[PDB]
Amino acid sequence: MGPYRRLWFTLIAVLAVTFALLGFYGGEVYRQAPPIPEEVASADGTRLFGRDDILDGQTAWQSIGGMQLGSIWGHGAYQAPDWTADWLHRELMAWLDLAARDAHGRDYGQLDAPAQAALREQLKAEYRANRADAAGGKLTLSPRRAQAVAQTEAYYDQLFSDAPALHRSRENYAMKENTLPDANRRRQMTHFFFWTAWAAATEREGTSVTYTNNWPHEPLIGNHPSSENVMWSIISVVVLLAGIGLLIWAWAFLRGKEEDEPPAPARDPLTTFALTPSQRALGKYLFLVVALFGFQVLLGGFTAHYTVEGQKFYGIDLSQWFPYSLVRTWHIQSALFWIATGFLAAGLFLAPLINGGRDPKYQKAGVDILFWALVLVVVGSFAGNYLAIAQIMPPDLNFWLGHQGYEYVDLGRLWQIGKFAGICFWLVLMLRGIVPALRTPGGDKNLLALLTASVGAIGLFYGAGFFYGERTHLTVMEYWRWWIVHLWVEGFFEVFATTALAFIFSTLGLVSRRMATTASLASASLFMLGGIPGTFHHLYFAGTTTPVMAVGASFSALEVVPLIVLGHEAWENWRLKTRAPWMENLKWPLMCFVAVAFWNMLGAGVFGFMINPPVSLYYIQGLNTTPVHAHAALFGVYGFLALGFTLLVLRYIRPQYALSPGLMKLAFWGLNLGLALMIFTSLLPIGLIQFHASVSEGMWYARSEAFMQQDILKTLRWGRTFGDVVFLLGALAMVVQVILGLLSGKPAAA
Amino acid sequence: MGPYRRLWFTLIAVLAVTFALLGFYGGEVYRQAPPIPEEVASADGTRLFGRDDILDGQTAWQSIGGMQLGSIWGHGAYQAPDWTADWLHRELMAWLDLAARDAHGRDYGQLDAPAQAALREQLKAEYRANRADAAGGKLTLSPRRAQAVAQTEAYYDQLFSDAPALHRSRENYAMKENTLPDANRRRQMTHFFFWTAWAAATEREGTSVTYTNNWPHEPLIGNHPSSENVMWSIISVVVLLAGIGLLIWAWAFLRGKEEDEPPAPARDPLTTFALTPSQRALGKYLFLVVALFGFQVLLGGFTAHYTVEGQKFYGIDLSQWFPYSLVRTWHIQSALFWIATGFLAAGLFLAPLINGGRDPKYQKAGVDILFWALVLVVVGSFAGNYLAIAQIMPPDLNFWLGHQGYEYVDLGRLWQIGKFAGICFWLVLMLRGIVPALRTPGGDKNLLALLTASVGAIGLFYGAGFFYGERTHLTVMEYWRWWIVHLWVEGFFEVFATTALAFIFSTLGLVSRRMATTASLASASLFMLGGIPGTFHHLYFAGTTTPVMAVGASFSALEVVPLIVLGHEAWENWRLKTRAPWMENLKWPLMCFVAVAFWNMLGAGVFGFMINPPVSLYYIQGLNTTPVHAHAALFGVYGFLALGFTLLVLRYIRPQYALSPGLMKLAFWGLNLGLALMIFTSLLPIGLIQFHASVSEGMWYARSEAFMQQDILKTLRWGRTFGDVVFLLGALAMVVQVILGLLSGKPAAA
Ligand code: HEM
Ligand code: HEM
Ligand code: HEM
Ligand code: HEM
Ligand SMILES: CCCCCCCCCCS[C@@H]1O[C@H](CO)[C@@H](O[C@H]2O[C@H](CO)[C@@H](O)[C@H](O)[C@H]2O)[C@H](O)[C@H]1O
Ligand SMILES: CCCCCCCCCCS[C@@H]1O[C@H](CO)[C@@H](O[C@H]2O[C@H](CO)[C@@H](O)[C@H](O)[C@H]2O)[C@H](O)[C@H]1O
Ligand SMILES: COC1=C(OC)C(=O)C(CC=C(C)C)=C(C)C1=O
Ligand SMILES: COC1=C(OC)C(=O)C(CC=C(C)C)=C(C)C1=O
Ligand SMILES: [Ca+2]
Ligand SMILES: [Ca+2]
Ligand SMILES: [Fe+3]
Ligand SMILES: [Fe+3]
Repeated sequence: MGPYRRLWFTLIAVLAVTFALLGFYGGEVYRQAPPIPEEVASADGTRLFGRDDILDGQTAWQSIGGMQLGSIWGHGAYQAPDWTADWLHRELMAWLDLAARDAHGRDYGQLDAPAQAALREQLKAEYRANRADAAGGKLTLSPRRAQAVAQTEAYYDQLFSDAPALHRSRENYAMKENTLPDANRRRQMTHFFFWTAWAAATEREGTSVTYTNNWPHEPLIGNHPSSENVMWSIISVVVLLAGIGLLIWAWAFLRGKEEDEPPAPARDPLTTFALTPSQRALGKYLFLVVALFGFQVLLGGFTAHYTVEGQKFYGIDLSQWFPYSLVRTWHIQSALFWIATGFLAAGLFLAPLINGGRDPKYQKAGVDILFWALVLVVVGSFAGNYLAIAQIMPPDLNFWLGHQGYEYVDLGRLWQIGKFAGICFWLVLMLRGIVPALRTPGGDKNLLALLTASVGAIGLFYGAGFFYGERTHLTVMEYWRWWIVHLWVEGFFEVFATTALAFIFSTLGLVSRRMATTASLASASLFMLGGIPGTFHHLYFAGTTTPVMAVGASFSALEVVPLIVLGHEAWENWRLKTRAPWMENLKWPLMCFVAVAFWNMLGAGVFGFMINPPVSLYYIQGLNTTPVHAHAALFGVYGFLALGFTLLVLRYIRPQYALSPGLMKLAFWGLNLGLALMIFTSLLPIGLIQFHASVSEGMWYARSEAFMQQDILKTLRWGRTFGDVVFLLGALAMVVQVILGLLSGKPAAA
Repeated sequence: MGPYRRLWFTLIAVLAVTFALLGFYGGEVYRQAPPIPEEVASADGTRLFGRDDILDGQTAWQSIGGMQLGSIWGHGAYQAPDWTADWLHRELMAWLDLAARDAHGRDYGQLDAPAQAALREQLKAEYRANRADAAGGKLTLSPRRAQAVAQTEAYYDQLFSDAPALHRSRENYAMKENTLPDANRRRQMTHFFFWTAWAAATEREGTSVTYTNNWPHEPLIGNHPSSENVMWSIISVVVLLAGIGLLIWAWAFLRGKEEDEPPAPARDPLTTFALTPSQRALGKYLFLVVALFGFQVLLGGFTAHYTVEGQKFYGIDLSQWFPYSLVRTWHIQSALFWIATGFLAAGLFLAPLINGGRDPKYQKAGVDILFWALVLVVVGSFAGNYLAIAQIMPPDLNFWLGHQGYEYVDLGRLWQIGKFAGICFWLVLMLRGIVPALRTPGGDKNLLALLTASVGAIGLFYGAGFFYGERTHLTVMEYWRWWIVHLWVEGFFEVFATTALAFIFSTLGLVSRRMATTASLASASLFMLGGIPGTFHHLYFAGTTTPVMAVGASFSALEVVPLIVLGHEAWENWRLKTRAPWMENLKWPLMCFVAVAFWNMLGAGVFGFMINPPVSLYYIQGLNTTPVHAHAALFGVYGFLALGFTLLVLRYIRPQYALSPGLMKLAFWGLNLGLALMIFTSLLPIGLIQFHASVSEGMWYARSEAFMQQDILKTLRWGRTFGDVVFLLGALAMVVQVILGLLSGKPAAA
């Protein structure tokens, strides 16, 4: 250790305290998870279904793409409805039509507002009070509810079949015809849908708050944000602004003038080390990064196609094979794979450069095995998803081989274990290069310690996804899944990137190593403080209680703090272009890392915070504001990191290859301005129109085909094409650029 | 001009565009102001009251302290209810009791939720649809409403009298017994109360939105934030975070390295110029600053006393003479006077130092006349308010001599003209010192131009308060009043301060003058951009339409941007302590200006933004979050500025007088930590408990005696005493310190 004990003990302290909050409120997530009533029975006494049928329905839902086909509890895809909200609304409306007929022999819609208000009050009384027995033993539905449920089951049985009545709906929902062709599976699935709506609509014992924290916004049962949601929402903003103001104050006042900026080396240091065999073995990883990235981008276009034409594509019904659910899955899964691969490549490039520019024994071996391991996992998983969504996949294999139905962990459990083994194997290849450099009785090993930590965090924190299986409770799946998607990606990828950059720039002699170790420990602490408990900003409405929402709100506020100030970091890293004339070769990677800062600030920070205070998210969860954020944050940050890192590794593994300034201006500006156009001209306007709808009418309405198929939204969804094309141009330029680079040095190992 | 053309044209552009938005949406504020129906009649045809009675009631309300005694449309004092919300709730509940009796011969409270829901639906139908005729000609009340109104009039007739039934309420409301002793005036006043509740509860023609933008939160008539409110609220946060992120990005990338830091002079430059006669004439202004400040602080304690014991003070009923309404008025009015005087003194100290350390002819004259002019205005206004609140003041003199009843412009119109004439006269004394320095055919006159602009902005933008008279529509009063309180204080005082500091530090040779002119033009643009349209964040619910709320929300978001980054500015100004050994003499003033930055960030920025997005404010307007902000922002920023400036002028006009490091550590830390304790241990917890109540039940409930008199709130109101005392200690230390200073070397503290 040495001059960074404080920054270390602060990181450890942040980790300790944060994983306390995450792990403790993890016990409260498990405990307060909406019961799955062993038995759902009508009051008349007839057994409707039970746990096993709700869970069987979870698996059927999984098998069809789960969260890749609309949403549950506001998690998943956005073209189909939130099934919970849609179900809730359809069941409550069915109930109200039965209520209204019983009491007035007119339908609810036919009644005067006062009759309607009284019905709504009886609906609310019934639905909100409809807890299962103690031990979540038996849920009795009133016969009206049992009936509402029966006729809501009927509706979804038709929607998820080939039933021509609901063809327009499937088109509008980018559902393939016969999404879920087994009638039993569809029935079971409706049980699952029921259960989520039920949870959504049932107050927790001795609360005014549903198991989903009154999610979704369903005025009919007085699902409105809790007052606590509203509390923590205001607190989050204060936490955020306090946090920024104090961070800037701390930084302004606790820098200490800063010193030690030696002249940059004469020669790029990283060009002094000869490419190890395992470093030249990364061309194919760079290929895979751009291949998957280009694939991914096309899959977004394919996905985006279905949001404007749910089924045909020049009159061939592509949805039979490549439905929205599949291409959305692939779109997301491919994003992860190519981003991960960028990072994995970045790391593997560094590993042998960390043990003094020499390969650990069998590092080229491992770098080639790891590569095919990843391609296997990608092809297998993708095939698995195809087969899951095609409904070829035996239901009882679906979760292993098919589609977990959980967004970002969609790949079958087998492939997920493959991916984990891959990433663990990469942990070994990294540590093969980093352990010697740690065990060498030498100088400042603190950046490298932070890196090996980062590397082990990547290495192992993807195994958080094995704490849920197929029939695990959504709330528990949700808990663990957001370890992966939020903690492992948005946290441990960040720190590994930031640490690997700090390490590269320090190694390049652009930054002292003190300045790097210090910068990257302080960053670690900054990101992890908000990051780690910020996992909960995904679990507000996932069957979780208000504490989870408090932690999530407040700590997600803290997570924005370091993002919003990234203007300064960005400039610090961009400054490095001028430190040495050879930094012109790292121009583009450096432009990426500035785009990372930019999008971290805007995408992750601004658009993450837009949707983060429970009260905002309460309404906008599962609206187009998420994909705004998701695009801006995942691509803008980790995509540009991965590409930046791609271009960096390319700079070194094709050291004579000069990037085309034109191609890279197109690649870089196409991506940046494509991404801004997608967000600002399509996704964000839509998310806001939907936010309006969600707030005005309810979540069901914001997600509803009638609403989603209105002309403004059709035009805004069509207008996405501009940004999508500007972006595909950029992505194409980037893909070509890297391909040309790779083809400029042995075209037959890529 | 010269190297600052861009920064100038940007300031002019910001001013142009901003005063466009303010002046344009000012036409929309006038046009969309809730009608005052010429006639209010029962449907049965009986004339209840009219315009003249509502306006007469406005004057009666004014006469009793207006906004210094609870709130109208969430503007005013917080110990009494919001009368609009309280009235609305009492009338709607009365209506519901009449409804419930008509239909069920039980009271609303006695009915089942469904009956209650149906009644609420009929209430909502009636109240929301209850527009006046076209031309705001006649408002017909349903006889039930006419009755609800009659029995709500009765309640307030009793509350505002000596009626022993409502004694506990008056105590809880810090209302004096016989607050409004004329029965007619009270009746008229209830008409006014009615009208505000009516506006609050009536949808605008062809909207779902009341004249007050559904304010207050009154679930009974589906007064909930508009979807637009909710829209602009999310946009504001995005505008804010985008704004910070981009500002930091712009700053990070568009600084240009920065150069020209000459060695600080050897001798304090300002000690080289001999004190002009008009500068020594400022001791008494410094006295008045601390006298009013100490008075003000005691008045806060007196005010705070009434929030825990509405009437007695060791068993003598002080409320007969010095009721909460009076001492709150004085508390606020004194704040303005001593803060203004700080600035006016600061300016007058600079005036002769700007025309080369020599007094314009008759500057000592003017500085003495201006002083007694201010003391006259302070004593007269204060006497006026006493007499208004005592109800001695003839009602028809009340608005001229008494109490305008509008917060921060409470002083009678005469005194307000006095204050304006004073500030205009100060404009002349400033320009007496600044015009020569501008007309001298010389070098860089751009800071001094920005200063003379700032000075003219102070000089004239207080005359915005003469665009409303006594019987002016609240919405129009509100429009103009917030020019004064928000624009003139929170905008033109800021820029004058910042410019006068830039000017002082530049004159001291601590900053280039380029760096000053540049810093202070960029600041001007930054503050004015958000500041000026941010006036509207006061008018969201004041009878204004959604555009006003959009502008207000978005531009108030922009106004936070420069505040949150002030950590950096603060450090830049604090840096100056080290530039010259003689800056030890300006240590404390510099500590003030850092406290200004701190509180600008936290008080104005964090706590201003806490309460700023229409959706937050919708619920928290008139809750203890405002006084948190108001204390932290007005004292923390302008109070410390004024005191900073006080200590600075003291440093020079008592140039041999050394400040007591102990006294000033107590003064400074007592104020800072007193202010933090007041906010964090009392006001903020309360505001949040009330926010909870406001969101859960409605504004009426959050402001209601039952709620406000709960034990937690009693304890939190009592616990204020800690911070109040720590603060009074600080203030006392500061007052003594300045007194001792003034009493040193020829004692001149008039
Ligand atoms: C032309 C480029 C792109 C297009 C047209 C596109 C389109 C889409 C579409 C249509 C969706 C689904 C919205 C829905 O659920 O109905 C989506 C989701 C997503 N896209 Fe993209 N995409 C593009 C690029 C990218 C890139 C480059 C990344 C990351 C590398 C990415 C990551 C994602 C993610 C993570 C989701 C899931 C978002 C969420 O659930 O909020 N996309 N995209
Ligand atoms: C680079 C950093 C980040 C990345 C890569 C990232 C990525 C994502 C992605 C892909 C999603 C969509 C997840 C889903 O479909 O269910 C998401 C959702 C979300 N993110 Fe981020 N994020 C980042 C930072 C942040 C920050 C800083 C915040 C808030 C402070 C935040 C808050 C959220 C919230 C609240 C959601 C949920 C939206 C919803 O449930 O519909 N994220 N994030
Ligand atoms: C010991 C010090 C202080 C105490 C105990 C105190 C107390 C109070 C109280 C009790 C209120 C009225 C809350 C209500 O409406 O019921 C109030 C309002 C106010 N105080 Fe103070 N005060 C203090 C210091 C100051 C100082 C130093 C300033 C400015 C120089 C100031 C400015 C104000 C303002 C502007 C209001 C009106 C606030 C609003 O309506 O939101 N106070 N104060
Ligand atoms: C130093 C700068 C500022 C000062 C001196 C200041 C002062 C005040 C004062 C004294 C109040 C209470 C007014 C009243 O009683 O009706 C107030 C209210 C308010 N301020 Fe500020 N303020 C400042 C900056 C800001 C900022 C930066 C924001 C938001 C971006 C803001 C937003 C508000 C809002 C929304 C209210 C209304 C609260 C309510 O109506 O109950 N202010 N300000
Ligand atoms: C500052 C951060 C900004 C983001 C966080 C703000 C989140 C917004 C809070 C939403 S309040 C929401 O508004 C709703 C309507 O606008 C209101 O709900 C009601 O209103 C309907 C009128 O259309 C009414 O018919 C329904 O009974 C009901 O849905 C209510 O304000 C709440 O749901
Ligand atoms: C960033 C800061 C955000 C500030 C804006 C705050 C957001 C306001 C949205 C709250 S919606 C509002 O909440 C109220 C309760 O919290 C709701 O109350 C209602 O339903 C509740 C039972 O479900 C209960 O309180 C009452 O029975 C009933 O009046 C209210 O209708 C709802 O719109
Ligand atoms: C409007 O929906 C869309 C398509 O189908 C109609 C596309 O094919 C395309 C074409 C471009 C790509 C990225 C495949 C885009 C952009 C798209 O979003
Ligand atoms: C001592 O008791 C109290 C008062 O009178 C009842 C106050 O004046 C005040 C104000 C504080 C001072 C300086 C006594 C508060 C808050 C209080 O609790
Ligand atoms: Ca999703
Ligand atoms: Ca007030
Ligand atoms: Fe997240
Ligand atoms: Fe304001």
